[PDB]
Amino acid sequence: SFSGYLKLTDNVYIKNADIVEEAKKVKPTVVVNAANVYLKHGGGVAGALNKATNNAMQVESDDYIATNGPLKVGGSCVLSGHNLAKHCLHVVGPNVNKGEDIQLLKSAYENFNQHEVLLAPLLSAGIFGADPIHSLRVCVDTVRTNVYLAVFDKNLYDKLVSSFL
Ligand SMILES: CC(C)NCc1ccc(N(C)C)cc1
Repeated sequence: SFSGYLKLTDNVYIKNADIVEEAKKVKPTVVVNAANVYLKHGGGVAGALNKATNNAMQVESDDYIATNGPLKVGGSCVLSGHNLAKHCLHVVGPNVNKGEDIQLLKSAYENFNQHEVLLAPLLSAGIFGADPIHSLRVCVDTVRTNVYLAVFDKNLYDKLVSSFL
């Protein structure tokens, strides 16, 4: 199962790891993607997860959008996990670089509560522009299920652990 994680709370764990490498190793039931409303997996975590699936995640996502239309900011959908996981939970955190409301970050993390255990990135962090320290705080105060957070950047991982209240 999950190894090498630091326990932050009763249900939140954290590790300095590449979420693609972590997914290929653990083969979790659920891997969370840092999705946008269009499921266009171009960059950041989404671009990396999609590249690992040889673009199969993008082909499946385009069919999902053609049928259902875009997701809401704060919303999610469950699609295949391809070669990375049983399922991928595509969760849309607000992208503050696109002017999306940061208050929707709690709604985005609420989607994790529908799954007993997840491998996930910090929502709205990285290219989504939010403060990752704030994202971790919203995560621990919102998610009640078991979440294993993979933080790619070592320097950010160290800052997140050393500043965790
Ligand atoms: C039971 C859990 C640890 N693994 C579920 C599971 C997830 C993904 C895959 N593959 C082959 C991508 C296989 C199995």
